[PDB]
Amino acid sequence: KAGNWLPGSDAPAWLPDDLPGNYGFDPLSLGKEPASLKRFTESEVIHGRWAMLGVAGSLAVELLGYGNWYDAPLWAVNGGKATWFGIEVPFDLNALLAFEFVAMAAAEGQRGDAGGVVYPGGAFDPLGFAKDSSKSGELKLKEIKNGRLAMVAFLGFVAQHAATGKGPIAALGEHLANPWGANFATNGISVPFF
Amino acid sequence: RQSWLPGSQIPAHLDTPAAQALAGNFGFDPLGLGKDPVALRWYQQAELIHCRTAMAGVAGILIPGLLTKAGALNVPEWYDAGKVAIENSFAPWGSLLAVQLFLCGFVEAKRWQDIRKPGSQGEPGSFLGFEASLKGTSELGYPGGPFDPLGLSKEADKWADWKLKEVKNGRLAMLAFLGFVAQKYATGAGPVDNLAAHLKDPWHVNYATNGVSLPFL
Amino acid sequence: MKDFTTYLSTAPVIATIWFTFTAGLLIEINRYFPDPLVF
Amino acid sequence: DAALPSWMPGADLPGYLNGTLPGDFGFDPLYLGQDPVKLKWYAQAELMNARFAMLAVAGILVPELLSNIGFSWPGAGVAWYDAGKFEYFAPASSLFGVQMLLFAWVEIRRYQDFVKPGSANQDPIFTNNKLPDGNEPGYPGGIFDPFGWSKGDIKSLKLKEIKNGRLAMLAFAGFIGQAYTTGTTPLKNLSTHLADPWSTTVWQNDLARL
Amino acid sequence: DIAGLTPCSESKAYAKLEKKELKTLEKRLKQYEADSAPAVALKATMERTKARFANYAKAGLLCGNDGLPHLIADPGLALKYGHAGEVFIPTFGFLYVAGYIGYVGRQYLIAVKGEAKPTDKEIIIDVPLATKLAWQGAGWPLAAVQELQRGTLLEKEENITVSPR
Ligand code: CLA
Ligand code: CLA
Ligand SMILES: CC1=C[C@H](O)CC(C)(C)[C@H]1/C=C/C(C)=C/C=C/C(C)=C/C=C/C=C(C)/C=C/C=C(C)/C=C/C1=C(C)C[C@H](O)CC1(C)C
Ligand SMILES: CC1=C[C@H](O)CC(C)(C)[C@H]1/C=C/C(C)=C/C=C/C(C)=C/C=C/C=C(C)/C=C/C=C(C)/C=C/C1=C(C)C[C@H](O)CC1(C)C
Ligand SMILES: CC(=O)/C=C/C=C(C)/C=C/[C@H]1[C@H](C)CCCC1(C)C
Repeated sequence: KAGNWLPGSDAPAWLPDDLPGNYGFDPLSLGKEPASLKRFTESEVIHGRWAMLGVAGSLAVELLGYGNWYDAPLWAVNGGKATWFGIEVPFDLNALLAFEFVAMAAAEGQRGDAGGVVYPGGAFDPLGFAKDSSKSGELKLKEIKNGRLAMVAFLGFVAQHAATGKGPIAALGEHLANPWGANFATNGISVPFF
Repeated sequence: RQSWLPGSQIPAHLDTPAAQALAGNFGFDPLGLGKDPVALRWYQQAELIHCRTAMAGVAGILIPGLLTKAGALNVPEWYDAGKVAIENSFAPWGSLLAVQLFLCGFVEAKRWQDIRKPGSQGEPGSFLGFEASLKGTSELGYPGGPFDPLGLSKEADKWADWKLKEVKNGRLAMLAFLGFVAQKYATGAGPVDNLAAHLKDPWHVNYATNGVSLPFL
Repeated sequence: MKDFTTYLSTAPVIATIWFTFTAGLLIEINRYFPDPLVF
Repeated sequence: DAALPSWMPGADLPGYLNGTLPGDFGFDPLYLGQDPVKLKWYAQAELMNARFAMLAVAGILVPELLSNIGFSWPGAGVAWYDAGKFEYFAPASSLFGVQMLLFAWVEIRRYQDFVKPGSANQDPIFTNNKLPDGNEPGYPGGIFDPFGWSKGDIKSLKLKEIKNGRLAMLAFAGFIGQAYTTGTTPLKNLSTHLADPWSTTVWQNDLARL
Repeated sequence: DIAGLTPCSESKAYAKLEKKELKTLEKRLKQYEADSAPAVALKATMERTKARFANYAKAGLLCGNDGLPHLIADPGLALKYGHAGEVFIPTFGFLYVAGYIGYVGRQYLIAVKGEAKPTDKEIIIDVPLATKLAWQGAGWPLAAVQELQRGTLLEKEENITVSPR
């Protein structure tokens, strides 16, 4: 296990030690059954990968001056054209949903028909970064930890946006300009008595 | 043996070992609605649901009303909060009630199925892996898993006392809401305002002075 | 007194007392609430 | 039911108070400490409330006492209850959030050590730093006692701590009562009572406002 | 409004009927003195008439072409146009009292049925048991529904006498 989430507390007896990112954090005992634990493990890994891609995309698009992550589908609310890296795109919302739905359905169907494979490798690992199983477990710990941080970061993005209105990069600069005056307590909705 | 009436004949159905296992057993059943063990179990579930619902409602009425009296909040009266909240809203009351009925019907149907068969909600391959956590404890109406995240029900020594603080308080809340309705049809003001008006002059402002609760006087 | 109470517990005496009580209650209700046609 | 000092000489005190707890005088007419688990929780609650009220009474009395003398500083004429609407370097909301997070961390650490003694005596960052193995809930020791004052007569010192805590709790309740009735700072009420104690009493003050 | 009827508060025949009743009462009152018992009785009757007409018009009743009120028996129309107090609420009130009396009588019969001489308990009413059951019958719908769900409300076919067909 990677450690203990709560010092002094004993880890649950149903969490295997060889599991990547095992911190013994399960106060609700949701992964009590091994069948549910396997599905939740694959779901957590997939969630972390998608969260990493989403956080990286939001930060990149906001740091490149192409608007925040919230103003991304705004071109299809009032009528416009999407621009990727400043290059015009001739696809409308009606055609984008069709191609994305077809491609995602085919890829997800192929992935789910394997019986819940979490670490496929092979075609998805052309560089061979996991050729030996001795170091494969160490990188899995980094992967699940980065995914957990990415999920928390995306939750923070959505929460800070709904609480203030500014984007993640715009909120960071505002907090760095006025730390005591710009935080979660000065937004006005986190603490109603203040 | 604690009783709701010292000297009164406690019913035989309320003296069974199973009936005494329930929290807040004071031998109160003048109509004999708990003679049938199945009926007693169903009514025990109903009392628990009513206690929790009444506690949440009375809390949502009393706390914002007490904060409104001070400068903490500006929440309107409980009998007028519906209109004010639906005025500057995003949907009419009909659409909101429809979504509410759907979402409440799903969970109440699951709770009903678990009442009919305890632990039946843990059927494998039925809730995307979350069915295991949907099985409650040995006592009906006291589930674990997603509910009770702090895990305060694992210590048995306080468990028997914890339930006593849940039913009794709930019973009080059930009467509280009743008062909230009666006072609404007797004084025309809110509960906090009625409390303040009574504290101003208790010897002349009560239910025997409004002329509604005592028409013969 | 046991025989007197048993006689008062017969069907005609009980019927008389019960109907007198019910009739009196209905009469007093209509007296303090004259002409009730609706709720 | 022993030879320990009591709050009523000759009275039949309850048997669950055997003197193990500090400041045991057998005072419980409502029998709130009948349950051993409830009493175990109430001891920690009393100790925490006692130390907090001690810090409160000290922080209420010291600034007002220093303001009445030649000592001067920015917030001197402001009352203890009027310190909330003061111009600081940061808004009260930000400070409230910061203290809530810090108090959450330390209170969770204390709770963890309370449900299991010795389970939180290790510094999470530096493994070498730690607290002594012999420890009880509510009495941390170690770095919390850098001068080793607890190595002496711990029983008398614990009795002093609980007695001072009870006195401070009563004093803070009195501060609240005096602020709600008189509407003036506590030291002002103390000086008012010291000028003429026969006519400056709670009965006289409350009868005048009736 | 409903079925071509008009509210009693806006019906001319309703007001004419009230004026007719008050006119005949006043005409009968003119033959007596002012501080006599028949005059006070007639004035009380007139006040009762005024209060009755005012209360009927205040209740929102629907009057016809004859000036008399009409009742709405359809549950939809009653709950949609504010007429539930005519025939809906009294219907449920009678259902509660009817099932109340029926359940009290049924409980008394079943209780005295297992005794040595039930006929004596039928001609000579056992006042303590009857009073206890009368006070306990307030939960009659709950007890009846619980009895129906348990299957103990009805008797089996084999235990009931029938004709030789
Ligand atoms: C005892 C026999 C009985 C009879 C003969 C009627 C007869 C009638 N009912 Mg009805 N009803 C009854 C019992 C009865 N009801 C009971 C026991 C209930 C309680 C569940 C209802 C509750 C009820 C409602 C809620 C409504 C009616 C309505 C109606 C009227 C037209 C609808 C219809 O015929 O379909 C039979 C009625 C039903 C199957 C109940 C459901 C309502 C249907 C779906 C009609 C709703 C569509 C729409 C509103 C019709 C109006 C068209 C136009 C005038 C705008 C009609 C005169 C409707 C009406 O005229 O509103 C004032 C109305 O909305 N009833
Ligand atoms: C325990 C009393 C009792 C109960 C529960 C019933 C129940 C029933 N009767 Mg019945 N009945 C009773 C007494 C009772 N009856 C008496 C005393 C008589 C002689 C007058 C009748 C004569 C009778 C006939 C002719 C018919 C019924 C029918 C029916 C059925 C239809 C519902 C109905 O209301 O019909 C009507 C009810 C009556 C006409 C009489 C009601 C008399 C009172 C209200 C009942 C209680 C009186 C009793 C003195 C109180 C108990 C005292 C005790 C507490 C000390 C129903 C199951 C019908 C049927 O055949 O089934 C489908 C039917 O045709 N009954
Ligand atoms: C473990 C446990 C157990 C115990 O016992 C109990 C409890 C406590 C319950 C627990 C916990 C839990 C949790 C924490 C959870 C969470 C989760 C999450 C957050 C997720 C997310 C997750 C998240 C995610 C996926 C996300 C994703 C995202 C994305 C893709 C994005 C995208 C995008 C971008 C790029 C940008 C643009 O402009 C827009 C868009 C297009 C939109
Ligand atoms: C036991 C017995 C048996 C024997 O045998 C006989 C006898 C005697 C009869 C008996 C008795 C009985 C009783 C008393 C009962 C009662 C109950 C109740 C009261 C309930 C309530 C209950 C109640 C409840 C739930 C309540 C709930 C509430 C709520 C949700 C609220 C809500 C709200 C809010 C928040 C606010 C807003 O603004 C408004 C609203 C929307 C309004
Ligand atoms: C919205 C809708 O219509 C349903 C979508 C359901 C899916 C993709 C579930 C797919 C699988 C799962 C997890 C169970 C085994 C077989 C599948 C195809 C991998």
